[PDB]
Formats: sequence, structure tokens, C-alpha cells
Amino acid sequence: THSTNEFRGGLKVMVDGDPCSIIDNEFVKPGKGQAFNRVKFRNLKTGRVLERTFKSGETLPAADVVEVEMQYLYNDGEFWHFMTSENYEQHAASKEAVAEAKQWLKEEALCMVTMWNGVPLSVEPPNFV
Repeated sequence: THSTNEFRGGLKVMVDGDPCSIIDNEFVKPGKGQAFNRVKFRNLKTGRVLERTFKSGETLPAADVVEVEMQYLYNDGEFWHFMTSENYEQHAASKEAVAEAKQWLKEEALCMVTMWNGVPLSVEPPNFV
């Protein structure tokens, strides 16, 4: 759904089956060679960075992913719980899913939540509280 010209920071695309967000994109022409794009991704699943090139033709599928704010409520040790701070819709996350999130949880803190396919991936607090 998306093509190399459109590439840019924050754009969310599907890369090797993984949800990703573009950190930075650089167009380059080698003298003597084919032109192409040097792209860096944040892989929202593994949190890891990765870097890849594309010739001018190539595309990637759009990924539906968005960051919503919710307040952390509680944890059962398995899932962690939130609700949108907009209409108060409740959502829960997998243990791993929250990831590094765990040690920063203050009940009633309002966080930002990375969400793919109506299901949550990553959790980013208000920096420090």
C-alpha cells in the first residue's frame, strides 16, 4: 500500500511480517549504479532497530498501528490493564508485551500505548514520575 517515495519518519509499515515504524529514510544515487533508498526501522514487536534498502520501484504493505493514551490500572502478573483516557475503553496487555514497561508501573499513571490490529504491543510511560 505504501511506496518508497512516501517513506518517512513515523510511517508504519509491514516488514517481513513484522510491524515497523520508520526512524529515518535516505535517498541515494551511486555514481555508476542503481539508485535506491536507505531506511531505518523501529521494529515495534522486538523493539530492535533494523536497516534496509529499496530500489525506487518497491513497496511495503501499510500496517494499522496507533499510539493511544490510557491509564494503567493493575496487573495480575500475566496481563497488565489500561483504559483509553478518551472514552475509557478497557484494554489489557500480555506479560512480555508491556516489556521494559514493568518496573515503572504506578497504579493510575497515564501511559502511551502502541497498538497493532486492535491488540497492544509496546508501553511507554511519562518518562519519569
